Amino acid sequence: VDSTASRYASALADVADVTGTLEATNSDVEKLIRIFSEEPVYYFFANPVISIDNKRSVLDEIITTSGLQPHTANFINILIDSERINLVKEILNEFEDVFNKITGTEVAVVTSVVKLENDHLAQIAKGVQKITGAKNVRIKTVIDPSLVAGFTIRYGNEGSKLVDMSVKKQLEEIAAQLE
Amino acid sequence: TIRADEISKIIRERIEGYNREVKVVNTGTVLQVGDGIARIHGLDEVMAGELVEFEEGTIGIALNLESNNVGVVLMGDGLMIQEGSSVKATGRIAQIPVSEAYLGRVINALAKPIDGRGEITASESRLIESPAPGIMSRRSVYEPLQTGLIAIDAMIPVGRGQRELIIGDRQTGKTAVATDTILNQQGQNVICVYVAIGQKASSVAQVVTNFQERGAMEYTIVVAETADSPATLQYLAPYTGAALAEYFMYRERHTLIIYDDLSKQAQAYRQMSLLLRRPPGREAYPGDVFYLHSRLLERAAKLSSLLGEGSMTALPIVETQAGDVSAYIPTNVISITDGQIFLSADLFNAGIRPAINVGISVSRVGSAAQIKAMKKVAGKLKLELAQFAELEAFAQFASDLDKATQNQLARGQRLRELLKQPQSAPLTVEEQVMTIYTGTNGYLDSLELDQVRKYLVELRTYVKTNKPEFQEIISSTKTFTEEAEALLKEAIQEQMERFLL
Amino acid sequence: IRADEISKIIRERIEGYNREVKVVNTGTVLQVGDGIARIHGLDEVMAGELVEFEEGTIGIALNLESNNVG
Amino acid sequence: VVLMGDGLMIQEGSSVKATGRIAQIPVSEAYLGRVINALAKPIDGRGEITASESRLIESPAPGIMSRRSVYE
Amino acid sequence: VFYLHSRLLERAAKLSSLLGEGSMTALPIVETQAGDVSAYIPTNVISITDGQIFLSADLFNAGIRPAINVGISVSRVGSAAQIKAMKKVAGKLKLELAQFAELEAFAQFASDLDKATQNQLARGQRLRELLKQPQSAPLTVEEQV
Amino acid sequence: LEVEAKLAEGRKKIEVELQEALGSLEQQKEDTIKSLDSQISALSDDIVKKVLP
Amino acid sequence: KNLGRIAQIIGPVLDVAFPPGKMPNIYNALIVKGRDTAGQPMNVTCEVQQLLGNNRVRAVAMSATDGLTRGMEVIDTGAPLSVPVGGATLGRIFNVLGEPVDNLGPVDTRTTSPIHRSAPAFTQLDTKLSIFETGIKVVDLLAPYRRGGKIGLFGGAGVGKTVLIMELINNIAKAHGGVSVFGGVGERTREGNDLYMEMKESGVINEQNIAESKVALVYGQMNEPPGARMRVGLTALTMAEYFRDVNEQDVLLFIDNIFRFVQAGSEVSALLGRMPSAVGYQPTLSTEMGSLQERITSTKEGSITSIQAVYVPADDLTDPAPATTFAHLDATTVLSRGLAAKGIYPAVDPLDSTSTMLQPRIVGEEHYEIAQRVKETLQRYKELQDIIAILGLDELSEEDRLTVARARKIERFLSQPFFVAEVFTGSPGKYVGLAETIRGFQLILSGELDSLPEQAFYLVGNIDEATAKAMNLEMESKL
Amino acid sequence: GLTALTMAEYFRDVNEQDVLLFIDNIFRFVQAGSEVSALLGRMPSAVGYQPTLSTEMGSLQERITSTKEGSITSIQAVYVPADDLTDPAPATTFAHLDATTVLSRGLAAKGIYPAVDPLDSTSTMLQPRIVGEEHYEIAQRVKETLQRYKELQDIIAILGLDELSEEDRLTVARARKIERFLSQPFFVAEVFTGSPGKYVGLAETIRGFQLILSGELDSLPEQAFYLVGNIDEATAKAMNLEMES
Amino acid sequence: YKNETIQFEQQKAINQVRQRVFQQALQGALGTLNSCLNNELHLRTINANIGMFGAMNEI
Ligand SMILES: Nc1ncnc2c1ncn2[C@@H]1O[C@H](COP(=O)(O)OP(=O)(O)OP(=O)(O)O)[C@@H](O)[C@H]1O
Ligand SMILES: [Mg+2]
Repeated sequence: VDSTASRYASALADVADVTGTLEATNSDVEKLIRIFSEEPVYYFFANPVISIDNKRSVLDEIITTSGLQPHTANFINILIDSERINLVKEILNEFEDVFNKITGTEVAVVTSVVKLENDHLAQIAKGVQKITGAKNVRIKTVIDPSLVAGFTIRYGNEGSKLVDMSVKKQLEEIAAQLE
Repeated sequence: TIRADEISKIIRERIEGYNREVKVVNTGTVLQVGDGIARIHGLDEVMAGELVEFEEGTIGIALNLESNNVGVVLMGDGLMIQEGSSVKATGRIAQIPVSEAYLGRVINALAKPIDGRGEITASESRLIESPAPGIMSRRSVYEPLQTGLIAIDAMIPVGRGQRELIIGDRQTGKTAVATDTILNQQGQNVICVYVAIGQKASSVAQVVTNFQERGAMEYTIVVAETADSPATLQYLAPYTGAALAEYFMYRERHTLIIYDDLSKQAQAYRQMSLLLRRPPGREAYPGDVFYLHSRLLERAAKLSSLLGEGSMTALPIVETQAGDVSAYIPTNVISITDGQIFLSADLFNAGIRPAINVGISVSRVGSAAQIKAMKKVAGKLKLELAQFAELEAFAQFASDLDKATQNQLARGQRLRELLKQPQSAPLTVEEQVMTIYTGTNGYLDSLELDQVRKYLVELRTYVKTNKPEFQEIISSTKTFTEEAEALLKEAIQEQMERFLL
Repeated sequence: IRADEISKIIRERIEGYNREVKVVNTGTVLQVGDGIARIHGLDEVMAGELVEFEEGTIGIALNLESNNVG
Repeated sequence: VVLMGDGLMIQEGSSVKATGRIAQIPVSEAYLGRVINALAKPIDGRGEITASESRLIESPAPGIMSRRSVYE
Repeated sequence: VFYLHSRLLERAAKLSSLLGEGSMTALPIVETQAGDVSAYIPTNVISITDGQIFLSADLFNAGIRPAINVGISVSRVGSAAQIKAMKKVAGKLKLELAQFAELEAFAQFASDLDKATQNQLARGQRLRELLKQPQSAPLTVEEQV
Repeated sequence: LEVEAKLAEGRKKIEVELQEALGSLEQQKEDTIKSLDSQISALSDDIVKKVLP
Repeated sequence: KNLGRIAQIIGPVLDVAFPPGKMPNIYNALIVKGRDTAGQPMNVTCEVQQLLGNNRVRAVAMSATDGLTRGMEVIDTGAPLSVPVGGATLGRIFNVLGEPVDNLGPVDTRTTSPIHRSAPAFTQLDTKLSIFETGIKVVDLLAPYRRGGKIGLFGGAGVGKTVLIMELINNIAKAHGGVSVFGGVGERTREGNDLYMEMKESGVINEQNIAESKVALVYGQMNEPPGARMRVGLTALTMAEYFRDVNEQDVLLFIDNIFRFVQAGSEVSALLGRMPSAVGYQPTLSTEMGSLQERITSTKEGSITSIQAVYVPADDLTDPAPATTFAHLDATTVLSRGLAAKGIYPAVDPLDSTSTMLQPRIVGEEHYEIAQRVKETLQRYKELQDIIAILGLDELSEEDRLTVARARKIERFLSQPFFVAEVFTGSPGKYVGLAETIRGFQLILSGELDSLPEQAFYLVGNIDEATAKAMNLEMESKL
Repeated sequence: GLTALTMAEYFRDVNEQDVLLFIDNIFRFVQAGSEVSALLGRMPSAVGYQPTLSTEMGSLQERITSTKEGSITSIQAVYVPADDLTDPAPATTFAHLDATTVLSRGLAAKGIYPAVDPLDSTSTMLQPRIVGEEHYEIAQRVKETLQRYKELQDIIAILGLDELSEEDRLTVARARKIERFLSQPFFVAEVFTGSPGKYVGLAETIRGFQLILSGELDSLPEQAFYLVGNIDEATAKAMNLEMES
Repeated sequence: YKNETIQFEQQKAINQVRQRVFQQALQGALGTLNSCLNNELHLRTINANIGMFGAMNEI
């Protein structure tokens, strides 16, 4: 994807990569996402009517308490100057996808009714890695009542590529007979 | 019809021998569904043109593989496709399942039966958009494709592998002419396919009913989209009809394809492309409108002997508004199609059905198409009508007609009567040869204009019944032999004497 | 969604945000297609000034947009 | 917001306050002979009209059942 | 635009006896460009409005003042609107005028025609003269009768 | 006429034969649906042993 | 159970934002809990026309959006517009929504059917081409109607379109068992009032004991917003296809006027922002028309038959609106101004009326011959009118003394007394069979009735009535 | 088009030859360019045509010119959509060509083949220092007759022939004969009509036209001129119509 | 043609029975799975599924 929100996030990651603050910058970006969740805080930055000069002063105070990275404080200042603070939320979310690309980590998300031990995951995370082509795999877990007793892992560029077996066997059987 | 006692064996069979193979499958999330076109986030390994299947069972063709999402041509109404629901990448790329079991079934744009007669079994898939035969893999059109209408098979002859346009105003007999051609292919091994784009559902049903009644649904597939059904299916329905035709083309069968109209495909593509906010051209039809039909009609070809000499004869049908053939669509299809058949509405309102405007109709492959009996017999005919266009001109101006002009003008009216035919009563090649011959020689000159059509019907019936040697000559030798010519005359003398009393 | 957000440019911007600067001397090519370039920079050009490309081409700066130069 | 006047004086960032009412005009018998503008304020230079009822500008038309065939 | 005009035009019509039999006669005036009655605003306002009174400048220079092109003009309400006295008189007039519009081509050739045809042309021309009026000289109903 | 009318009556007779046959088949199908219940029960158990590993 | 908030109001077009899970699909109605001028709640019904993504739909209001506020609650009703159908609907003027606008209170109906419905399937259609017998001598002879087919009235006002419409409404109820449904698409309120009071005088709508009436009227007014004028074509269609599917009747659906429906759609498309198609019409014009015309069809149960008025813009039959409409039409009925001047009722022009259905394989050989002859005889008389003035009736040849006389008798025979006009004229109407029509024009064209006067054929129903009328005239004259 | 052009250009440049470059149809080349332009996102300048229409057309056309080393003689058919020569694709092409041959549809409805509208077709070489004074003084005098006849048609369409003056009638008779003489059977078109085509040398053509204009052939009927090669053929054909009886 | 009607009929009915029957079996299977060993058999199937996936990946 290449949209304005994605474009900005990619720049932010590239500067971190150059300066070797990828771990350090990522923590700050995660820290920002908590900040901009709040309807009141986001609204203040986003709306055109509040004066830009006031926004910087408030932003500076926020940065100090937060203790953000020197570029990360710039990056928000750049967004504010160039009017794209209305799409901060899209930009922050976009950065996580870019950050995995730079490392070579890949997310997978694996779904069960029942919580599973690391050993099963270790096989899956190794399994997604070879199948992925990954340098590294980072695993995301979710709990679902609806399937049966299996699970489905999703991976790829997006969460596009899903390979599952739990409910799906039942569905396949239902289809199979009608043939 | 005893089902229930074997179901306990049948149900077990379905479970039996089931692999349950697990493979990675691409999936995506629906961002929005609008204007017949869905956008899907996800699917980082779809191919352009691949079928992506939604949760609802709707099938979509992936066409805009953008950098972050995929645009999908929703084949069908997107009315149940709810935003956020998942899609699945099939891996198959725009395919119609195709087999012999299609024949005699009415079908949807997506090739799922709509006649309510159960499933249709296909081993093999032909792509929906697949390359036309090249410049080497064709050969020249030389077989006839006998429509059974006299005005076509004598004067605008349609060969096998030819694209031949049927153009005219609404309600001028276009469907009937196309339908008549399909009816007349009973003997021959031709696998006529009838695509109904955008037409009335009731109208399509009558055509289908007519085929079953006349027994021509043993060799026809009827790909019917209808006026109700969404622009995307109408846009895509010919490609489905064409795909079915090819399965028989490259298997050395011969094929007829009837796209009824290609006018209503062009408006369903204009609806699709304007909803996508693509810049319109002339008459608001996009620039892709020529490449839309030309992909469709270039697939119709007489194949070479290295590929088995299959063929696909295309009769596309175009409606014109007030006989304007300078319109953007009919001028696009005339420049594709090898020659056209003008059905003028002036003749149709005057009771001249089939309303073939003969002056205005060309076949590019005119006479390599005809059989030898036809080329000889219809050589006379083609000229007499040429005389008679000019003798009907200034007929009331000179107005005291000498018998040089008058007998050629009385001959002409009778010649026009031969061209007349009743709907869905196609004639055999021998009958056409026999009928053309009788008219040209002046045999029918004595008869009253209202007596000509009742005579000829008797003479044909006389000849099938009393003189079957005439059919054996024209069907075997395929040449208007001297023995054959004499053999007809005796029936004409015998028949003429009988008719008088 | 718009030109001048090529993510060289944004990063150059982040690095120099606490700054003042005038890029008026030279301007960087963002896009070239079919007779027209979109130039980043050149805050000192005037509407109609000949601008010369690196290969050696003389172009005319018609649109002086706020992000880039047509 | 479509201005019922020239907007030259309006300064960006200046606040605007919604009135709460929707496009009424004062209406009376005392209009007979007055050249008034679109807001029903007299422009003939003769002074204020005596009005006591207000009419909406966008009033719904009479229904099907409330009318009569034209006969006059 | 259709909605905007229709909303305004629909408001005025004749009320029933329970609402007092008030009325509201709207006479909109639309100016067509170069006699294009098929432009976007006059196609809208014609289908809203009941009748139409077409004014043509080719009659206005010809001297027929007011330039009502009565052949084209149509009234949906029709003879419901006219008074009883008017209906009797007008009915004869419409027919005579209709005959004269059929025979405008014969007016150059009135000499070479029989009396019935000639009288119709002769009467029709006088009938056209009744219609003419100077500006702001409105005739009372008795004067029209 | 007479042959034609006879043919029409024959067509009606064929329809009666065909109408009756379909009804008989429907009744037979209903009985089957009622019949072979064990297949149903055991048939149900059927998938179960093979559906999963 | 889904609640949304209006995101924006731009003219008649609303945008409603829903929570991310619960979400309406297209053509579902939305109800907008709004307030009135005085402050009481009044609710505007909408209909989702687009899904804009980011959990946001674009709905088109069926009522006025003056007074709607961003953020007001919108209750998704989970279905398209449910309209009351059934016995209760007869004799009631209805809105787009199914609300009664006639002042007789609530339709006490427990049955409602959505208006967006698929067409009857290809299996379910009926193939058998049946002539619809209206009981009018001109229509049954010269421009016959399909049962389950579409008809175009090319008439203005003053030609007795409304009386003709009413005769059809009345005749179907009597000859057959069916009903009729009038759908006034974007109809002027004045002519919505005049038609509704003409039905009460003519007894088509029974005011004293209602739901013994024969019509369900559906009126979309001109001052309704442009999304409300499209869907009155479908509200009338849905109410008419209850009587097909459930009561199994032979229905008449009258859409007045079919142009207007096309225009309204064009306006909503423009409001919605779609790029306009050739000649400014919506790009979906071929489909929105076909989504309506394909529900008007004859299934195995019953049949609805639409007699829908057609306006031809700029007198151009190749305009997209007329062109699109014409493909669907099967018979056209031209109501002539010139016949109302002569006084023939109904003023159906016999030469300009056409039909797809007047083919010998469809109507039989005997019917076709007579119809063709009548047109020819009628046609010759029209040509001869200029000649007769010049040469007089004596100077014509002996064949053309006759085809002038026969044509005059035929013209008079085509005119007939109507049931609806009994109030106005006093002479009793006559429902005339299709066989009695055909047998009647044989006796005029075969010349066996040459001796009768011309005013024995005028305003009589059956052929026998003309002879009976002729004899009575002779007796009166003798007296 | 470029690929074909490149090959043709190489022959002229390296084999130093004279090249014919037939193209069917250059309108399609513009139309393909137009289709791709929409995908590219360029705003559409007129109708649906790509903004760089003149340039795309110009780039292809400019390369075709003959040089001192060789020569390209390109005969290229150009489609004209909806018979509209004011369409952007056809209109842009006119500037490039040295001689246009505008075929008409009204002449193909009558059946005059080739249906070359003789008034709309123009060439640069029709100049007296290029074609000589004899060819030039006829080709004007042919076009002066047809042009006069064209003006007459509005009047004749309503009244018909009889009204015309004797000068006008004489030109009309001559114009009609002249139109028919232009029609020619083709070697390629033997498969349609069956009549064998005729190669008409330039000298024969000039001579034939002089006779028609002169009037020595005023007594002959008009269909004696239709679809013959020489003027000698018309005379021979003329006798048969008269002889046959 | 009437006989062909019966031929089709014998097929539709057959298919319906097959399906309905299958459907039930499906119901029963679902029920049993809902009762089959949660962490034991559930885990086993998960592993199997995983194994299958792995195999697919290798191919
Ligand atoms: N050769 C014929 N003889 C007699 N009737 C005919 C003949 N051909 C067509 N008809 C009838 O004429 C009517 C119009 O014919 P048809 O539907 O074939 O025309 P069309 O061009 O398909 O028009 P549409 O655009 O409505 O499909 C039909 O009722 C048809 O059955
Ligand atoms: Mg058709």
